[PDB]
Order: sequence, then structure tokens, then C-alpha cells
Amino acid sequence: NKETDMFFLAISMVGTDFSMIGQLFPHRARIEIKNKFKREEKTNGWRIDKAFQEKRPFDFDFFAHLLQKVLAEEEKRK
Amino acid sequence: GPSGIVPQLQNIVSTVNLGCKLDLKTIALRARNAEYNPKRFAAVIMRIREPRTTALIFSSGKMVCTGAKSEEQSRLAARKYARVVQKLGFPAKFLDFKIQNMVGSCDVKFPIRLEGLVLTHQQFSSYEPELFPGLIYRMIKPRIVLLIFVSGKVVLTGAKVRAEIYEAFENIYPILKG
Repeated sequence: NKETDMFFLAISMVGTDFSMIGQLFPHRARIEIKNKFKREEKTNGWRIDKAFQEKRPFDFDFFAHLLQKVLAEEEKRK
Repeated sequence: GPSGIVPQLQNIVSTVNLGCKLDLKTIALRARNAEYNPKRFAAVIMRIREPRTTALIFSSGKMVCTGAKSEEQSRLAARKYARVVQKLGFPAKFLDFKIQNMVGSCDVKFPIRLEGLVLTHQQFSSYEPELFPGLIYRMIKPRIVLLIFVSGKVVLTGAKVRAEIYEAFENIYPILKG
């Protein structure tokens, strides 16, 4: 669930763009992200539309740290 | 005559010249939508949903876009990326828009025995059931390449307008029937 939320969130920050999220995701390839998008477009189209109208910024720093903290939290809680 | 089923277009391919130099690293730094993986390839690939399309940009100032269901939709998406690049801080222009390719598909709702087609059409139809399950046919008028399957569904590609797809469809339809 968390990974899906973050895939969405990055799709809003880095757009419908996959190689960079694969790069920042420790263990995801671009084909993986493309497949996530195929699977999710059928149901979450409205959220992906929410992904292209707000101008909140993107980073490595604030984000890289946010990724690592939420992944550690999820792994310790899962 | 027509069987009552129209060929629906599945894809559109188009390109336009941006007319200026761009820095891919700058785009990846600023735009909320960008790649730059020079270790694999030095380019930036876009995509938007309205229209549903994917575009790709270079430092050389060219754009290639694809994914729409209609040519006008493809042009709309192209102009959207042109607007994005213009507001990215680049002096982009929407110059020399050209449509490259489109894909369509249809069906005939009756089974297709590929063996007869290859036996009567081998000179332009290539049948090889070992690697590619379907049958390959290349058409001259217009320059269309066609894929045919037992289920009766057909994939059409290589055109520039939907009229070519329809005309090739009705050219082949009597052959498909018998």
C-alpha cells in the first residue's frame, strides 16, 4: 500500500516519468514502473489527474530523506 | 460492403521542431516531469493524459510525440508540451508539425484459416507459425503492413491518415471473406 501511495506521489512530483523514480527507488526498474502504471491507470485515473494540476516542488534532499524515513517506518511496522 | 465494424485507431505518432537549443539537465532540474539517464540514454521523455500521449525531447530542439487516438489529439498534446517548454524558460516554438505513423485494429467475426491465405498470397503474405503466432501481410496501396490472426482481428499500421486505414480495410475485406 505504501509503495503504491509513493508511486502516485512521485508521479505528481516527477510526473509520468519512470527512470528517475526507478533510480531513486532502491530496487525498481523502469519496466516495473511502466507495469505499475498499466495496472493502476484502470482504477486510479482520477488520482493521476490530480497529479497534473498542483505545483508543489520536487527534490532529492527533502524527498530522498522522506523516502528513507517512510520505508524504514513501513519495514519496521510491516 | 462494410461488415458494420469500423477500424478503430489505437495510436498516433507525430513530431515537431522546437526551434531552439535546450539543456536536458536543466529540464530534469526544473520540470516536474522529466528523465535524464545519460548512463543509458541522454534524453527526456514526457507524457500527459489529456491527450493520453508520451513525448520525448532532445537538446537538439526536436520533439517526438505518440500515444493519442486521433491526429488532432496528438497535435493538441504536442502544443501542450510546447507550452510547458515555453514556460520552462526556453524560447520554444511549434514549428514544422509532422505526423509520422498511426496504428489501428478491426475484426471480421469469423475464423481465419491462415493456410489458404498463405497458399494463395505467399508473394506478399509471410506465414511462419513457429515464432510469430499470426500472419504478416505487406500492402502496397497504400504503404501498409497488416497482421492477421485466426480470431479474425486485424492490426493495421504504416499509414498517415485514417482514410488510408479504412481503404486498406475494405481492400482486404473481400480477401478475408474468401
